[PDB]
Amino acid sequence: EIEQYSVSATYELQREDRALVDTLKFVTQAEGAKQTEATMTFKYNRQSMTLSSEVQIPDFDVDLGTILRVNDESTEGKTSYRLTLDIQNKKITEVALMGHLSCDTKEERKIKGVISIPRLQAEARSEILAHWSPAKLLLQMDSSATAYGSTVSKRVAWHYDEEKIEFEWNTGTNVDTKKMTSNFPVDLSDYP
Amino acid sequence: TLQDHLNSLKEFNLQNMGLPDFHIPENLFLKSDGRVKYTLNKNSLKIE
Amino acid sequence: YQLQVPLLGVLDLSTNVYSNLYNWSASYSGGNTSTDHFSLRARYHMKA
Repeated sequence: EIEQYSVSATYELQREDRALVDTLKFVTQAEGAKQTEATMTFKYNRQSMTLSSEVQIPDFDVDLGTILRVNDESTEGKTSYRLTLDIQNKKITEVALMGHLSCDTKEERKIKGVISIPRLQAEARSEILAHWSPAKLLLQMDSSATAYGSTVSKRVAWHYDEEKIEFEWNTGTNVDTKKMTSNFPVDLSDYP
Repeated sequence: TLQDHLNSLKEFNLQNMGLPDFHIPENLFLKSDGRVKYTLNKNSLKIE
Repeated sequence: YQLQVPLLGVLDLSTNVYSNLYNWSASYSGGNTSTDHFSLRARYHMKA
């Protein structure tokens, strides 16, 4: 059923419409009626500066797919970017990471970090804004997260004015017993 | 509710790990609300 | 000689803590109400 075994590291410059992908494939397989293809492929989009890593081993149900997306929104008047990371077991994103950078060198400076986990109800939010102005700089802080019936919020705002100087800070960390109980399973499949 | 838990325990046949009965308040809130504000208006006192 | 003295603004401060079975508030205000008219009213109030 097999004529030979070959292990090969084949590089290929693949086309994605506009983009060109420096694709390197690492495959270990049997050759013949029986195929033992265990492939570890890794692809980079040099036109979208995006890296993708792929592995397939059906014997152990491995179809993992990892993508690191970097999208350039940067210009002379605005340094901006958008970062995306898809943690896909069986090509299903069970952990996702996103970032949005929009910094106007003139006044606006936006930073936003997001963490989301669908199956575990784990979400974290880290968002920052800094509106510059020669007269004054305005600061805003936003950091919050939610997981298993727990709410975490941190709100700190400061602002200067000639008439007055104003500062505040509110700390929020609340937990609901029933909501946490429902969110966190206190039951197991075979335990009953 | 522990009485019902015990009744279930009589057959040694529970359904959950531990006792999901909660004595503590359903809502557990811990917060801090602090602020600093000062009126440094540009007005001034003239002195000789 | 003529000198210009910036006012000593009014200082506002309050921290209010809220936890299960115990809610606590603090509030004090300081600073001259009118630097050039010499009016002070600084007051506090601590409540548990």
